[PDB]
Amino acid sequence: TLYRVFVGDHEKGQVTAFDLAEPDHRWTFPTTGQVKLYSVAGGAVVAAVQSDADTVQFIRSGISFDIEVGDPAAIDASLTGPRPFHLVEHDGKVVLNYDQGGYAEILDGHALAEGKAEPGRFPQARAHHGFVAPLGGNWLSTVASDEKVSVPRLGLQAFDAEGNPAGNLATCTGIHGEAFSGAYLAAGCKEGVLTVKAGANGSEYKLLPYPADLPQGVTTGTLLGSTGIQVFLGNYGPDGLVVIDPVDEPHYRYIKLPFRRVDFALDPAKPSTGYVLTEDGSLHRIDLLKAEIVASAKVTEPYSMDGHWNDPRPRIAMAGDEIVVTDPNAGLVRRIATEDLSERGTVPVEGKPYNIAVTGGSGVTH
Amino acid sequence: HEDVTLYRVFVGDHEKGQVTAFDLAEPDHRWTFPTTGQVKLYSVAGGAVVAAVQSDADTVQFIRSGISFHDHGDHRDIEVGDPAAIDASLTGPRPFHLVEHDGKVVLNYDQGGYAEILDGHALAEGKAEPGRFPQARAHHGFVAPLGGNWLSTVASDESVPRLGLQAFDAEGNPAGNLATCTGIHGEAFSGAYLAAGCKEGVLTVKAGANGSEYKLLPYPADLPQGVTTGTLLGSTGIQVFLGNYGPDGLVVIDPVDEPHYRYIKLPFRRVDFALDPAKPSTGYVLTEDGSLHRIDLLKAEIVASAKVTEPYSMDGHWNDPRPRIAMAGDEIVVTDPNAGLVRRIATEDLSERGTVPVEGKPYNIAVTGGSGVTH
Amino acid sequence: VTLYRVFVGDHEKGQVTAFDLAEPDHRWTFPTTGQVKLYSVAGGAVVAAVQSDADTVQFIRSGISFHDHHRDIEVGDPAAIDASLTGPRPFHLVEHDGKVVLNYDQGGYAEILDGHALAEGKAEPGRFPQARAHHGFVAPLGGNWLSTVASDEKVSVPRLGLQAFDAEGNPAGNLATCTGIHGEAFSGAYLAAGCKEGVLTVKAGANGSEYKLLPYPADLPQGVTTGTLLGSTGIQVFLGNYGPDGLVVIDPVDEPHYRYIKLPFRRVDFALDPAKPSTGYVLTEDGSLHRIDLLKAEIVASAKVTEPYSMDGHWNDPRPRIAMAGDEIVVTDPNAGLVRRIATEDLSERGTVPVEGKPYNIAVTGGSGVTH
Amino acid sequence: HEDVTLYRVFVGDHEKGQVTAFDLAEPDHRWTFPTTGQVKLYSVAGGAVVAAVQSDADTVQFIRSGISFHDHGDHRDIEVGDPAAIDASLTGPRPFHLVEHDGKVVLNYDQGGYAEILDGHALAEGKAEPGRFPQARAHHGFVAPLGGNWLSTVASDEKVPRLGLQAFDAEGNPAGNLATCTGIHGEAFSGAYLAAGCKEGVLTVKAGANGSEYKLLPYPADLPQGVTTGTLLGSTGIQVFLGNYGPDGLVVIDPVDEPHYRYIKLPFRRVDFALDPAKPSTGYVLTEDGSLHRIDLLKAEIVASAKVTEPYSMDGHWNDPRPRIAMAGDEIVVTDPNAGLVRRIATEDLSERGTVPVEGKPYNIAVTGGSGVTH
Ligand SMILES: [Zn+2]
Ligand SMILES: [Zn+2]
Ligand SMILES: [Zn+2]
Ligand SMILES: [Zn+2]
Ligand SMILES: [Zn+2]
Ligand SMILES: [Zn+2]
Ligand SMILES: [Zn+2]
Ligand SMILES: [Zn+2]
Repeated sequence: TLYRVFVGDHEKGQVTAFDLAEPDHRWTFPTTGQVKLYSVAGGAVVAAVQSDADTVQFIRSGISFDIEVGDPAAIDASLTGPRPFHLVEHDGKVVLNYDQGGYAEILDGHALAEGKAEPGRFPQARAHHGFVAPLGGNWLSTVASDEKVSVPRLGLQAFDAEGNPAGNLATCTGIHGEAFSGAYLAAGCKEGVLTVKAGANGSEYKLLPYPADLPQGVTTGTLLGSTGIQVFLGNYGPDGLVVIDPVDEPHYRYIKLPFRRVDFALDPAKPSTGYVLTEDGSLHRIDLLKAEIVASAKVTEPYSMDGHWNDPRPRIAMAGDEIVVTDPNAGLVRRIATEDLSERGTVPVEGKPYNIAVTGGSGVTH
Repeated sequence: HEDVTLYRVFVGDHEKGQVTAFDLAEPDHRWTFPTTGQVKLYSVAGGAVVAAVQSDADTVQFIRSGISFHDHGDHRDIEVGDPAAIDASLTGPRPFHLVEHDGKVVLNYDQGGYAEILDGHALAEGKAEPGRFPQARAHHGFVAPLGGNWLSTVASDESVPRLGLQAFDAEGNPAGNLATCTGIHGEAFSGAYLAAGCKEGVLTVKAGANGSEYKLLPYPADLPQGVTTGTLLGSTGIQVFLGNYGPDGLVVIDPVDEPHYRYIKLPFRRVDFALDPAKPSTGYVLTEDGSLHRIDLLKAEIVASAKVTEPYSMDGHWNDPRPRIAMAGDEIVVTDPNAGLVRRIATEDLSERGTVPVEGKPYNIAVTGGSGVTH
Repeated sequence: VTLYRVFVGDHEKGQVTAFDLAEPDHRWTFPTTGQVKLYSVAGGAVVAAVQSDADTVQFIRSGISFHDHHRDIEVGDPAAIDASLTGPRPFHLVEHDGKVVLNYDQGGYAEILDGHALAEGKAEPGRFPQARAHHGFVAPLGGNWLSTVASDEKVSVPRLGLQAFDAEGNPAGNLATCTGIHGEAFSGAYLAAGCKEGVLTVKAGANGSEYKLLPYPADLPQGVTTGTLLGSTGIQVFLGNYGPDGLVVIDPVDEPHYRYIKLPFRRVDFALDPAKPSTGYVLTEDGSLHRIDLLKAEIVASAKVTEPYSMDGHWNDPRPRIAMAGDEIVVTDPNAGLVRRIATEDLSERGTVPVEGKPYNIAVTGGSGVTH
Repeated sequence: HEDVTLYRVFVGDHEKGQVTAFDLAEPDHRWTFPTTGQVKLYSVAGGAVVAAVQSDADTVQFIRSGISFHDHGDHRDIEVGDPAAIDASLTGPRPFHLVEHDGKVVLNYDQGGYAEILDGHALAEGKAEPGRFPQARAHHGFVAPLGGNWLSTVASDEKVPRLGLQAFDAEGNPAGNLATCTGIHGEAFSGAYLAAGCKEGVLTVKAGANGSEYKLLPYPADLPQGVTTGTLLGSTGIQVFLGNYGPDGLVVIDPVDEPHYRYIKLPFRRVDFALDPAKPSTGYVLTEDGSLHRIDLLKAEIVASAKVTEPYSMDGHWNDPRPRIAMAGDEIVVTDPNAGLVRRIATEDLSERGTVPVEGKPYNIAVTGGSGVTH
């Protein structure tokens, strides 16, 4: 097996890649600005969205799945536009929201994997901080209000390729955050969590309103979907999580955090578990079956969640039986064992390592 | 539709039986309430009620804020009217420490051997008739609601020495064994925990399935010797306590994991402190040189300081006229008794945004209000 | 029980008089090789009597000891320690981190004693080597030994500054400039020392000694320096002289680092009040004692306690010396043959203690504790 | 007929009484001048003279530039020779702020209770003969020529608060009423206006037929509270001032039209700033992280940034060794005390075009010269 870690800097436009098992096998790729990294097209491509720099660039991992392995390589075709931000990949498509452009860009995943980045433009009625998700042959876009001044958002709506409605608007006030699991897309709302099921008889919309038992005045705005069981992990305020079952009641099981959340991830190698890093520097194992934190260990120094959302703070990603955690002030990436959260080693990375993504896995060569 | 923010500050005098209230952002909107004697002030019932404990004068009076928040509600409604006295007192021998939790306000009568229980919601609707909680003996203690029980301090048989803490029923019948906490003093809630200061360390109790779960956190041998934690604050945002440790120290207390204590050495002796609920990884401590310091609770260190008053030496009596601080959103309000004013300090950078004149020697302070929605 | 025991040296004879403050007829006399400068050491269990002119350092057991099990006090008669140190011109004494360190001005080394061993009656020193003999000091800090360092001028020895060493004199970092370095004290996290350029501060750091010079502000009187420092034990602040007729309250952390106090006459002696750490006391050459508010950096009360003792002439002429004993200041009065007791509360004279000779240097041991 | 450009930079040491001069484009053409103490440098008399005010050393000395320009109908001719000390010096108790206007150079003696008035032309021909302007009381102030009057700051009596600004004749006889400007500090000219910083806002004055015309620009309520403008630059292009507003803010101040204020939040605290006379509305500000930022004065925003020095925290005393900046045509020159150099930064793109080594810890800076004609 081969995991290749891709680490961004907090300030410089730079992506560092290294083989997890031999960090001396390393590469550097230049970018226009600060990167937020996404493993896409099955891990054959890393997308480096640079919101502040109106740019999106791509890097070949280049691990393709049998597994074929070569050195990573930049894709020179890039993308430019006004504040690309949220990236959604589903049904073989990568979709990029341009927050200050009022449109999204649709890329074919296979085409990216062969080094081509020629997008089709999806029009939106108004520019805003949104996303566009492929589902059931439609493009499900967030929809802003026409009310003037940060743009208020009304909900989610299915559209065709030309940006004409393919279904009615589903109310989801302030819609934010999205994930897929099983047959379901989920998105965070002021009223609860909106689910859409790609079903045999078409798309099924159902809002799951927040139960009265949940803390008041706070919402789910960030979602992860398990790849193994049909369940979502969402935040619920800065100091809580909800395990969300989209099918049966009760839809929500709340988990109280003792410090505020810095980042989290679900373990694709152990689909009934995830990890959450909190501002005291502790990484916690989440048992999705029990809906509780079941183990913790301090892995970084504290990083207060007070201040600005994009300040330098640790980011996490999964790589096999390890969690990789960037530590910007320490200039390094820490490797934590999923088995018992022991520290297996560190990897020096120059500068302030910030965002992170992982590609690869286990395969056959013959 | 407007988000409305409105903080109303309540200031007691060091000598006069007087509470001054004013709108923080509009200090000419102000009111004065007479009291029997020197007040110690507490915001209770979500800020709908200010309790004015007057220990030396054996009474507690209440003032309606009257800023109240109500859940419509996909959100929070704010209702604003003039403050107004509640005519109904509580009366007794030297009430002192006040505890609010699980919707109850509880007052300890140091010279009476009982505490009085008031319902928070009933106070906010203007009623102050308490239910009595009997104690085996009079002492300087407290009674805290927890897990359906009443956790009271307990005196010895011999200032009255105190043995520890114990869970009781409403009639004062024991609901569990005494938890040793010698000289028990100071208390606060954070996350799942009640904490109280002891001679041996800090006692924690959490509501458990078989009742309250007690655990003593012993003071490490590293800590300066001969001094203890006797005053505690609990964060409402994260699960952590801040206590003093001697006159010139603080401890950040983690109730869960080791290390339970992280010591912060203050450069001058402590006058007052407060935690910032709007920025829960931070607090503020005022020291006797007149400096206000921002506390990083996560790293347990002082991270910024500025001189905000003239010095107020900690030599002399604990109740001499000295500043008191309270939080009001993105400001700390600091009373300055000798100057006749309350100072407004920005939490962002510790700059002084302005001052508010208050007659006399403004002493104790409490804050009501916040942010909400109208219609 | 509270018990303060005063130790008074003579200006000429090698003699220390000890007496219980509350009953001065409970007294003892100890001979010494020569004129003493007295230091309360090992928490008050031991008095060190440095005799610079006589190449000797002798010790006297207090003997008041506190067994911080609140705190227990044990009281017995004071007693000489028979083991003494001898060497060329011992002078400045520093106590910190359980170590008492003596600088031999004409020996080019210092002697390190363990405070605990002294309190149990043993005086076996270790030798700290220096590059060159000079009037300096050696201070423990963060596992290192911060020694003053002389120049190679020829040949009073000019001094370059302060430098960290290990116990054998191997350098642990570069020398920090502090020209004519003189005076030292600890308060809070800081060591401070006086320089021509200002006051050098040093903190124990993760990677070793962390130096920071505070240069004298231009608003301060010119041509004069801080050469004598006291450090508070209850707050983090230093009191230094600044010239013969000024004081500076020194904040090692924030600006302003210096706050000047003009004295009405030149300074004879000063001390900080450990029982009231925001206050100190300064005696001026007119014979007045002044209370210093360290927080406000000002004199807040004055009273005449002795006849004048001009600061003209030699620095070691017979002059009053002061020390704290609970709620009193004790003031030697060499010409009157007395120790005067001054109440800190209101600076009135609570009494006198007649002593043989010309009482000069003074130190206080004891305090308050519990008995059973 | 030849267009010649030649800038001559003058740099003071932070410690030594020393001014270094060098031709910007050929730094090996350089000169050194001794002074009594630490200098603050001012280009005066069209750049023919550098004034070296030494506040701590109770001295002011002058250096002939000596690059001078001479009007020539269509254009200016440039005259170039070596610089040279002016032998006449001035002494007095703490000379500090210097104002030049209407051909007069005026120096405020902070601890003397007067200012000295010098004629620019006499200075340019090498004479330092001051005229006396008396003040009611010594203070940290300034005296500005305007409309035939002398506008002096005015202190209180007491025993120092400053009350405002007042117009006088040359004898110190009041020519108008006191204009309130509490704590008045900082001044600049732009167009018809003198401006000065106040606790209440920014005071502006224009020369009118009935004497000085005052109008205070009160700080808008939207601005951060409790902080002030105390340092002002006057634009030669649009008619606007650039002031600080707190340690980490700027305001573009329009004395004629609303909005009178446009606020700029700096990412770190301000070290120094300057306006670019080659452009109608561009300035430069150096912040404590070592970044130089280009300010668009009409949009009131930072439009470009680059790191130019190591960090120099604004913690500590204002007069500690820190970079200072000045304009030289299409470059900014930045002193770098720790690096021992002056850095040349291109205004077009903020790149480092070169450095010039200077002895010691280069601190304050002034620039003389420019573009002119030779025949
Ligand atoms: Zn195969
Ligand atoms: Zn977002
Ligand atoms: Zn509502
Ligand atoms: Zn109490
Ligand atoms: Zn005992
Ligand atoms: Zn000496
Ligand atoms: Zn010409
Ligand atoms: Zn000034």
